[PDB]
Amino acid sequence: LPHLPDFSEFDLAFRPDDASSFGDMRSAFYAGYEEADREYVQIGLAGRRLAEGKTLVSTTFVVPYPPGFPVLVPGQLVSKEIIYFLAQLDVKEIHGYNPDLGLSVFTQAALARMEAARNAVATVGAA
Amino acid sequence: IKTAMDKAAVTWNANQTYFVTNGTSTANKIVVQALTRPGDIVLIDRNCHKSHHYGLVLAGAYPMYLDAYPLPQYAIYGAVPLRTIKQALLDLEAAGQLHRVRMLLLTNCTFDGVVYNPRRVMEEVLAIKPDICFLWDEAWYAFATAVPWARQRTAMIAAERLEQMLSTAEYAEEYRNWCASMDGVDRSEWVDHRLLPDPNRARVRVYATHSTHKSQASMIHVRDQDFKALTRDAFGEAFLTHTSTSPNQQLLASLDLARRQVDIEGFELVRHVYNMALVFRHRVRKDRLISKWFRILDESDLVPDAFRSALADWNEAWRSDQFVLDPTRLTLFIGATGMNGYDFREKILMERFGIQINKTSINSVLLIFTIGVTWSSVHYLLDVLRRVAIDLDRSQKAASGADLALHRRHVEEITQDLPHLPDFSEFDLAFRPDDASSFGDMRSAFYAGYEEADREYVQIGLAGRRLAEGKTLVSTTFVVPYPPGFPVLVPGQLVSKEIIYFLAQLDVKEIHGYNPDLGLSVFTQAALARMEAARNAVATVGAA
Repeated sequence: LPHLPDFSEFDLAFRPDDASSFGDMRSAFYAGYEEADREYVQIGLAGRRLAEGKTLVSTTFVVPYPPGFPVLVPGQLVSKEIIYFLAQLDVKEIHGYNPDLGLSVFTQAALARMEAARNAVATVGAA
Repeated sequence: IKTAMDKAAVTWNANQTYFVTNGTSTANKIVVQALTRPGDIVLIDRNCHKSHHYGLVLAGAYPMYLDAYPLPQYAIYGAVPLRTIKQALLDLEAAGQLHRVRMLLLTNCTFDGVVYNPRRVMEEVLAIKPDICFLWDEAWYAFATAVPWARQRTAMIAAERLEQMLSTAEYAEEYRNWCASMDGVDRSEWVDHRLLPDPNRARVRVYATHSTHKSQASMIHVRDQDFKALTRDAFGEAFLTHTSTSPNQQLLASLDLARRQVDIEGFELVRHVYNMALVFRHRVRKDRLISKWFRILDESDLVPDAFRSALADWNEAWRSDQFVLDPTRLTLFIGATGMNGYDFREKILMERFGIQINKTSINSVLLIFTIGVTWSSVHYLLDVLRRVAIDLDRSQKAASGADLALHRRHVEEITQDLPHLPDFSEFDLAFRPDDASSFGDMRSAFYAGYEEADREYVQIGLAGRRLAEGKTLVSTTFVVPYPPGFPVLVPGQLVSKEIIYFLAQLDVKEIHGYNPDLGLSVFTQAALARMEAARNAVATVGAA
């Protein structure tokens, strides 16, 4: 039995405090509305893309219905266990996800820009 | 099921119609969330349903409050004139904030009855912002789709016609001539000039909300060029946010009975009720006895000439004129009788048939001719008015000089001089992102009022004293007097002497966020100074 998908920390671009593990789900929710900041990556290549070293940050609430609880939330660092669980599970009721187009993920340029802005804001606020 | 939903879309001439089975406010908030993002400014008529204000607060939108032209004689708000919308859209352009605006969010038929012209307002706004969006609150106008002479004033039909027009090479030539005609005219003068959309850039986007039982299931009609591109996923997420599930078969399964009900028999009853309304207006207008005291206000009263311009004349005015008046929302005026509208409702009429009475102004009562109005209702209303007329005539004939003087002062006290209506005052500087424009942060002011240390309660007399003493009175919550059920004070809105005067003379049945016996929620001086200092520091930090 593959291990269950334990929650993976919020991506560093969406965490007000880098030390702590609480994210900013509102900004991740709205930042995903954009069309130039969102990308679709097929499940079959998510593991390969992770291997290369990219940071796959989801943009939508992935909520497999029968369990009833969100596997992924906006700004969640998609982890390999979550990839495997989503690939295995094939229940037709999955809100916020589809297996034909891909898994919504912030584009690397968008994540870089957002994290740069977050770092600047944190540096300025502390000063 | 999907095919049935398509049939419903055909019935309402929309592209996709979504049913919200949790009231109309839920659908309003759904659309507001789907369209607006944080920051994105949204124009809005201040009289709109308070559900829209709460939706804006939830979505963090920066609302620009458009005000309607007053009617001091009858103490009501008519509508926002297109010139005002253009003036606002251009006043933003000076400060550079015009890119931000995303929703005009006008109501389609105000509470009193005035009807907008969707096609013209969309045409004249898409010239300035060819990618704006429109949410038409059709709560009070859902029925008015069966009658052809009012069909063309609905959001969906106007949007479809606007869509077809832009794609016609004839309109291409017309636009080219129009633009060639106004070369060399300053953009700021576009307020005093008819405008046209750009055929290539403009993308019509229209969203409407219809109550299912009015022609608590609600509806959402969508006709958007970029639905599948820029709003599909966001619309689904908002639907999930404010409803158990995203659009599914179960929501659709309910529709088929409603679609049959409306497409087979519903429209006939709407036409019938419109005939009853027209007949009733004529009977009051023509009758020798009723017309002595009772006058039903029509276009010439509620619509000032400045906004004005047989069967052909009637249809042309309803197709091209700016403001018309819906027959089925009667505004009976009783200033001559000398009795308050509240007194009239309490003693004489109230409700005794399919007719309802929604609000009762100082010297009038708004009578709604709903779908349950039959000939008997017209007969009953005419007889009640006739009996009141004969009693008043007899009393006047038997009245002495003192009694006649008392009656004259009764009419004077509620017909000649009335308190000036309060307009939106301003947003407080600490709740205005950029001081150049006049939109404010309604979400920051919303939650900033939760803090008990910052908030305080002030009495009406103390409020007047403070204003005379130069102390800003900023509200902390939605104050919603409920004659029409729309807010008077919104979070952060600066309180003005007009607001206090209006609030100081209210006996309305229901008020939210108001405790007359305790005070009024207002930000403390220190809290406002702190917030303004923080905003100024935030603005200055960008220049560091």
